[PDB]
Amino acid sequence: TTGRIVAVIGAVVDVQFDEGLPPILNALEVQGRETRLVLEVAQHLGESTVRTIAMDGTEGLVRGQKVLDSGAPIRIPVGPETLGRIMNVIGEPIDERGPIKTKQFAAIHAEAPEFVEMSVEQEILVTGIKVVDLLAPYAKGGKIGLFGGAGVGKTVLIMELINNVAKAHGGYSVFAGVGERTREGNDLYHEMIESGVINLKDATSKVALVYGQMNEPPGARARVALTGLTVAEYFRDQEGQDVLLFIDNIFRFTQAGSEVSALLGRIPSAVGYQPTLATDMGTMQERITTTKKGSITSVQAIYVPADDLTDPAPATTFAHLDATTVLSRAIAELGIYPAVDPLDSTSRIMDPNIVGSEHYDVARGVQKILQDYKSLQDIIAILGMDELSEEDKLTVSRARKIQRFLSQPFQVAEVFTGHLGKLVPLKETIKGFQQILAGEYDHLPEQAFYMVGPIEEAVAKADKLAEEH
Amino acid sequence: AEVSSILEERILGADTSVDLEETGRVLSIGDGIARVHGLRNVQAEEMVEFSSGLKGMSLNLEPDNVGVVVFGNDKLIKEGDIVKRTGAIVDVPVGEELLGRVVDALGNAIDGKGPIGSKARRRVGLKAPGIIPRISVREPMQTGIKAVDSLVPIGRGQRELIIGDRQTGKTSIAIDTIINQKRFNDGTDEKKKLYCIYVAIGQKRSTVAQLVKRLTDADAMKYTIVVSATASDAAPLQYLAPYSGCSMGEYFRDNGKHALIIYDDLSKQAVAYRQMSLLLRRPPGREAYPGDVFYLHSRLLERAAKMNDAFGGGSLTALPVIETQAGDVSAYIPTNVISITDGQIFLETELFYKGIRPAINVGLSVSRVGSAAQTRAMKQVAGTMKLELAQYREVAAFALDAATQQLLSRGVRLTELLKQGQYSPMAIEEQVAVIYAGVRGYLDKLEPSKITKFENAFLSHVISQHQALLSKIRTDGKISEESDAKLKEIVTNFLAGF
Amino acid sequence: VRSSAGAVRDAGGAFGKREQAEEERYFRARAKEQLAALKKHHENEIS
Amino acid sequence: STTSEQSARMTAMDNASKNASEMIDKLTLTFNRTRQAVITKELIEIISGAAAL
Ligand SMILES: Nc1ncnc2c1ncn2[C@@H]1O[C@H](COP(=O)(O)OP(=O)(O)OP(=O)(O)O)[C@@H](O)[C@H]1O
Ligand SMILES: Nc1ncnc2c1ncn2[C@@H]1O[C@H](COP(=O)(O)OP(=O)(O)O)[C@@H](O)[C@H]1O
Ligand SMILES: [Mg+2]
Ligand SMILES: [Mg+2]
Repeated sequence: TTGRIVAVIGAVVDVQFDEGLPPILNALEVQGRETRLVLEVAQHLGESTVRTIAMDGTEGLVRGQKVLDSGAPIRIPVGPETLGRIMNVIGEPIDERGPIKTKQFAAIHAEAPEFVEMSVEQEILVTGIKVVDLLAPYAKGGKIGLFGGAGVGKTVLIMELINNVAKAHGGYSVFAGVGERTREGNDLYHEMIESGVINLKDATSKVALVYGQMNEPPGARARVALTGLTVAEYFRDQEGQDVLLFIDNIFRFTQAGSEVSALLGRIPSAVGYQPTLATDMGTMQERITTTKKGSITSVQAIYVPADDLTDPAPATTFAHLDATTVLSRAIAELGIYPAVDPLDSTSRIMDPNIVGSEHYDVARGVQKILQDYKSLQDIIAILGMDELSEEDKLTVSRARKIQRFLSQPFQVAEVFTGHLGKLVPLKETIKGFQQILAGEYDHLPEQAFYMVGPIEEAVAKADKLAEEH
Repeated sequence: AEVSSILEERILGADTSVDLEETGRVLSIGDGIARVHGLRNVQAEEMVEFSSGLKGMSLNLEPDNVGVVVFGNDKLIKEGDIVKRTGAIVDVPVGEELLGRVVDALGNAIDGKGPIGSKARRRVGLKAPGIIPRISVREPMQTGIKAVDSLVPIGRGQRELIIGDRQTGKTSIAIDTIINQKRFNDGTDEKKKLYCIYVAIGQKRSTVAQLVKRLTDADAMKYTIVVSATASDAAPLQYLAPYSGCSMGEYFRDNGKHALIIYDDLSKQAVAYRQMSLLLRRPPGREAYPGDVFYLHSRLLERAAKMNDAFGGGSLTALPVIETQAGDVSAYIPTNVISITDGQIFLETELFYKGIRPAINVGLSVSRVGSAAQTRAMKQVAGTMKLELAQYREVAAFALDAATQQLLSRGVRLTELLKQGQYSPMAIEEQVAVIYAGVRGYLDKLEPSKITKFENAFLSHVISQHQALLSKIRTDGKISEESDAKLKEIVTNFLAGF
Repeated sequence: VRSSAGAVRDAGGAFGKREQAEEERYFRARAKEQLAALKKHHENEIS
Repeated sequence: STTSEQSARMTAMDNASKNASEMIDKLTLTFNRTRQAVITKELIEIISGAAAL
């Protein structure tokens, strides 16, 4: 079918069809563009007009430009040939390496798995990060969230996870960069090429990348998440194998949805958000799931505007996640990195019957001591440390040691700290915290525990501190 | 006599050609927005012209009329006027011909001084460079402020943000950065020369005149462009000035050269865009800003790239300036731009009045590049300085034992070391010398009220007696063992002799 | 509107910084004492 | 000295609690004003968006 642009307002294009209309969500191709501009149908306005969001700049469009109707939603190339490549929302490659030569094209819009496909099994995923493993342990096939404002460590933490889990992970992996700095996209491309997960020579690449960075118009940011999700879904089903899926950030999907809603004629909701915030986010987060045919481990970075965890976007995202690790700025100011908040992070598998009674009891003891420390900090602001009950000073000392011991040096944060990355096995973290609580270290100074791996490294650092005293 | 001769020279060459052009009738003009009827083939965000020679942009393409924004005054456009489409997306002149010229948002010379001899035009609304052209930020962008070059370093291709309240010293940092580049631009190698662009958005013409004369006094217009869209310029001009300046800098970065652009402020481009959008009748959003207010900036700051050596190797640094309200960094535009940019430089009034100038809040100021994009000498010294101030800031709220007393002493010495004046940026080696003297326990003997006296006298002494050592540090780009021993003996001698 | 534990240091006003410093000075002192004791034990346990 | 010191500490704490109570009253009034203003602002934004279609 052939139609005809009749209006262009910002990123929203109104296209008139003389023949039969195209169904909602179909992709239309504008005729007369040097590059490829794809509009996606979003509404039928009557009188044969259809409103659409453009997946590219709408500059140089002329009222009357002919438009072709592809007849299907945006179909991206999928398969093992996309690994090691980069893609747009519309699937064309942006790595300047030639066409993606696949036999399968998958539409980016699909129904979520039905209730009779859900897996109900959970087993810890050991990431090698002390705070994550202890207080908010992850789970294979579960959806992970990384909340936090700007400048707290979301990108560094997600890069660290790619460094650990993806490098030593047999299955494939997908990284969908949604509305993030292009500098970071290039940095990740080159870091992956260096590590070897992306191999430009052979066909041994283990990562497929999709990029919708923040220079793109809202239409492309609102759909690059679906493109990455489609690649991951194919690797889940047809390949019948484990998959990882990293997204950064999944707040730009919501925000990009909000930048066009007012132009599509919808009244806004609570805080300048589209009325369809929860439904639009659900119809996407419900395809990132571990069905009985495959298994997607989804890590999502979620911008929290102005550190406000009660904003509608993060507030709604909370309900779609198994594990959450709420990075906190108030802890990043103290220099504790990663700034994961131990009291504001949770996991579903954090039960004594899934992790064990020792792990669970250590975690709960740590959380309780930190909460007691918070209670005491109010009193110390008036009395002073010198006036506390000789038992309270013990609580404060243990709490500060535990606060420092959760900090850890990453292998990707060598540039900032200059230290060396450490991977701490789960048993070592449990032992370290159980000992710190039990009092077996109430003589070593606090700073001995700052930015070290297992507890023995803290002992060695304390020994060095004493020798050069 | 020759005055009239050169007058005639202009007429002698005219535009005889009259062409058959598409047109439209202004159905309604008011508040700076015209609703043309016709222009059936006008493109989106194309440039149209009015019967009086006044330009405009076709921003809205509705089925029945085209919503045009007028790049200038609006009293001269009547109903039933004629709008001729120029058939060209909005574009601005670019080239080295613009250096030293004050121009308006559309690239028209504003200081007299004749016209611009630009041979090339570039579209304001160009897409940012892809993921492949770029390359990680390598070189350092020398700002001249000790506290910025040491604690929050800026590379070339980075996008720092200078965010603060009104009258905390943001434009001062911008001008110091512009002025400092004089030493590099005067030299010979072209790999260090950095051409500066200053976009002045919403600033009253008096402020821009003061700024231009300040640059002229420091002889810094040889390489500076000033794109002024002042308060009295219609909103469609203040909305477009950042993009014009960014195109003028995109030319440099695309031709293997390095450029620095300073949008000042972006919080006023946001207001101009809001006015435009509200007068085109587009529905408002949060705080009345349109929905596309993040895009507005993200598409603009994403053009500050660092091209790899295959694409010339050129770079374009950006230093957007935001203005918060009573330190409410949590506002809408501040948070958008903070989540867009790489680093930040927080200026605080409580620090401005407490005597710390520049008010840079080193506790919160960040720079993702950090380690990279810092000279080896500065990397060596500023690291220990950063640790010392980090420890000092913890125990600072009060004012016993020798260890913590000396920790506070060192912190205070370093703090008074970081202060600075206006329009007197320092060479990097001089900054290294001062910071080395301060951080190696030398100033711990002096009083903290005399540290400025030291800093100044030490600089004056070294700049003459030990020019050779500074040249060594600059050329070799590190504090070698022999250089360290020298520095040691110079500082030890000078301290006692003062 | 209620109040919760650990709120004095959440506001970050004057009391927050005052409390942070009152804690840091004390624990720097105790760390110094413990490091001295650790050095003494190191020396006394070489043989 | 200890008797007088304990008496003085009791008096000082009582006065500090009284001052904190006055400050709490003032801040509660300010908080209520700000909460109402925020409700009104958000509602007016919604109304303007709805009527500006
Ligand atoms: N390093 C400094 N030393 C002394 N004074 C300074 C310094 N930096 C800024 N000032 C003073 O601060 C005042 C405001 O400077 P500046 O214009 O840079 O701030 P601003 O925030 O850009 O102002 P506005 O936002 O109102 O344009 C100036 O009058 C100047 O005297
Ligand atoms: N593990 C870490 N160690 C030290 N510093 C870190 C760490 N993670 C993040 N940072 C700090 O945060 C900055 C990067 O933050 P980033 O995570 O990229 O921002 P966001 O989380 O908002 O995307 C760096 O400049 C660095 O100083
Ligand atoms: Mg990030
Ligand atoms: Mg200013």
